[PDB]
Amino acid sequence: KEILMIHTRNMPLGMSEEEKNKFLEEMADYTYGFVGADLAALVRESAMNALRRYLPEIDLDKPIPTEILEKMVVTEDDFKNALKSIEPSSLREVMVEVPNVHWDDIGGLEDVKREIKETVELPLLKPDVFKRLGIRPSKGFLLYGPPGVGKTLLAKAVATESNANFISIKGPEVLSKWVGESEKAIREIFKKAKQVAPAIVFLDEIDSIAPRRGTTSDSGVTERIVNQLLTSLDGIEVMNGVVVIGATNRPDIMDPALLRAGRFDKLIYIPPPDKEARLSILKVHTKNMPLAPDVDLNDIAQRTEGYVGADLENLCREAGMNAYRENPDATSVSQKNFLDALKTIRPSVDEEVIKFYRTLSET
Amino acid sequence: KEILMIHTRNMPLGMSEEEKNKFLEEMADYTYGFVGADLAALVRESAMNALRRYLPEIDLDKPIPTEILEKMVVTEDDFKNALKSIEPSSLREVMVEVPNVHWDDIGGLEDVKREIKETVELPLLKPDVFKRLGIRPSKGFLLYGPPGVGKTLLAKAVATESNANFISIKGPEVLSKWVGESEKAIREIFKKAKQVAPAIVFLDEIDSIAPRRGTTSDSGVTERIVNQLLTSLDGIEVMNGVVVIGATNRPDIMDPALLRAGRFDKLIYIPPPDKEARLSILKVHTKNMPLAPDVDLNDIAQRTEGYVGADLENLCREAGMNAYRENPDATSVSQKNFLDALKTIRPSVDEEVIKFYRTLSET
Repeated sequence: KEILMIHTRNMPLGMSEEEKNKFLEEMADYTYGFVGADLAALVRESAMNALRRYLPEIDLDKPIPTEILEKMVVTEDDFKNALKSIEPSSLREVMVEVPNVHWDDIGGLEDVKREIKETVELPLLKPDVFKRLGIRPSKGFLLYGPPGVGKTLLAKAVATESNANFISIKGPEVLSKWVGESEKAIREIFKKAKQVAPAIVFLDEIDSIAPRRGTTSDSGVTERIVNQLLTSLDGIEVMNGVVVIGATNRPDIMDPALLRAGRFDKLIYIPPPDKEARLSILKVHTKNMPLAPDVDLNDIAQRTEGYVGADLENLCREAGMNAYRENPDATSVSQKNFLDALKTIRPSVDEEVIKFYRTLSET
Repeated sequence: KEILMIHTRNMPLGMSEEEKNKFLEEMADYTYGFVGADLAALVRESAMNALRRYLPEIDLDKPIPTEILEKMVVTEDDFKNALKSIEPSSLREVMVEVPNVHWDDIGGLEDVKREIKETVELPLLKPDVFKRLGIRPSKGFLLYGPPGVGKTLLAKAVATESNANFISIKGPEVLSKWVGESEKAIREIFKKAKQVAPAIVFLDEIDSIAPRRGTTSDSGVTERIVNQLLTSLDGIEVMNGVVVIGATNRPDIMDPALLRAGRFDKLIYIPPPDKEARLSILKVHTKNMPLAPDVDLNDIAQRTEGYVGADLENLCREAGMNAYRENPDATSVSQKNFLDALKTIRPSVDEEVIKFYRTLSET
C-alpha cells in the first residue's frame, strides 16, 4: 500500500478524498506473487490496461491532443484486470500472516479454549518470570478430535491474540515442497519465524505426512520430516517467544517417538460441540447474513444432535444456499430450508472414532 | 519414591505439615507405571494447577512482590486435579513387577510350600552334592490348581525366602504379543532372569491363549512360545543354579515334552483350601482393617466350606462397609456382619475343574 501509493503519486486519481474500491489496501489483499517493483509493472499493466482501451479507439499518431490527457482516467476495473493478470515470482513458500480470528470469532467451547490462555498467551508475555517462579511450561500441545470443526481456526484465534504473525504448516504444504527436497527449507521456515520472532509455528494435520508414503526410504522407516521435526525441536525452546502448536486427526499412526513427551507434551482433545455450542457457533454465522426468524434457533437445535462443528459450519453454510433473500428467486430463512439441509448434511455416523478418543483420553 | 523426592526437595511437600500423607509413597500409589519423565510432567502440570489459582486471581505483570510468594503454598488439590487431568493418557509399554510376599505376608497350604521348598530351596542351596549322588530332584516345576487365590503369592514367599530373584509374566502381556507374532519380547524378560541367575522365573499362563479355551486346546498342545520354553529349559547350563517355573490355570493343555525330565520334573497340585487354612486366611485379611474382639474367629470359619482365599477376603471388606463407618464404640466390625454376609455368597471352586486336575496328578 505504501509502495502502490508511490504509483498513485504517479497518478492524479486522488486518494483519501476518493475512498473507493481503488483504495490500495483492498487491492493489496489479492497479490502475493510480487514485491515493490512488480507493483510498478502492475500499475504499468493497469496503466497499460487503460492505453489499450483508450489509445486504439482514438487511433493516435505523432499529434497527441490535450483533451485525451484530460478526459482520460484510470478506473478501478483495469486494476482488477491487472490483478487477475498474474506473473507470480516471489519465493515458493508459506509466509507470515496476521488473521482477524479471536475469541470473538470462535464460538467453540470455553472450557478447552480457556486452556489456550495459560497454554500460549501467558508463556508469551512472561518467559522471564517463570524463571523467577521457577517454572518452565511445555514446548507445545497436540490437538485431536473430529475432523474439521475449526480446529485449524482455533490456532488462528490465538494467533491474533498473541499479537504475532502466523504461519500454518499443513500436510499438503510439506508434500509439494517435499518433491523438491525442500524439507530443509520447511525447517528454514522455523528459523525464519525465529528471525521474525515473536511468531507462531503451527503444525497442522501432521498425521497427513506419512499416510501417502507408507514405509518407504524416507530417512529409513522413520521420515526425514520427522528427522526435520526432531531437529526443529533442537533449535526452539520454552524460552523463545515462538510457540509450537500440534493439530492432528490421528495422533498415533506415524511414529509416536516424535509424539513422545518432551517433543509434543500436552495432549489436548477437541470434543464435538453440543446443543448450546451448536447454537452459539450457529448464532455467529447467521448474524452476518440477513435473518428472518421464522426458525426457532432452539428448535433447529432440537433436530440437531451428534453434528460436529464441521457439519454445523457447513450446515450454517449449506442451508444458506437453499435459502434465497435479496434476489428474485427469494425464499426466506425457514425450518424448511434447515429441514431440507438436515437430509443434505451428513450426521456423525461413526461413534468408533469418537470412542477411540474418549477411551484413550480417559485412561 | 526417589524420583518424586528429587522434585520434592525444590518444593515443600517432603515433610507432612498438611492433612494428607505427604511421604511420597501415598502419591506413588495412583502413579503406578510411570517413569521419571512422566512424573516431571505430573509435578510440572501441578505447578500449572498451582499457577492457575494464584497468578490469575492476583494477575501481576511486571512486578514481583514478596506476598505472591508468601501467598503461594503447594496443596494436594493440585496433584488431585493433575491426576484427574490428562496426566493419565496412554498405557505406554509393558513392565515387570517386584516382589514382597514372605511367609508373614501370605498363608495357604503347608503341603505345597514344603513341596516347593524341596524343588526350589534344595537345588539352589545344595546343587553340588546332588550332582555326585545321582540325585536330581528337579530342574523346574509346574504350578496348577484352583485359580483366583493368587498362587503367585506362594511362589513369591518361597522366592523371597530363598533370596532368589522372582519374575512374573502377566497373562495380558502374553495375550497381546502372541497375536503380533512377537515371541522375542517374551524371551527378553526370561533372558533377563537367565543372565542375572541364580533366579526363580515364575510364568503366569505363558500359554494364556490356550487357558482361554478352558478345558481343552482346540489346536495342538504346542505353540510357538513353548517351543522356545522347551529349548530354553534344556538350554540352561550348570554354570548357575537355575529353576524355571511354568504356571497355568489349566494343566491339561501342556505339551507332553514340558512334563518330562530337564523341563518340568515336578508337578505341583494345590488341593482345595484346608478347613484350618481358611481360618488363618480369614484372620490375616480381617486384622488389616478395623477390627474388635466382638466376634469368634472359629465360628465364622465353620460356616465356610469350599471358600478360597478370594472368597475369604471379600467377607472382610464387605463386613466393615456394612458395619459402623465411624463410631466411638469398641466394636467396629461385628459377628452379625460376618455371619449374614455368608448367606449371600457361594463357593468359588467348582466340581468339574477339580476332576480334570486329579486325573493328571495321578497320571
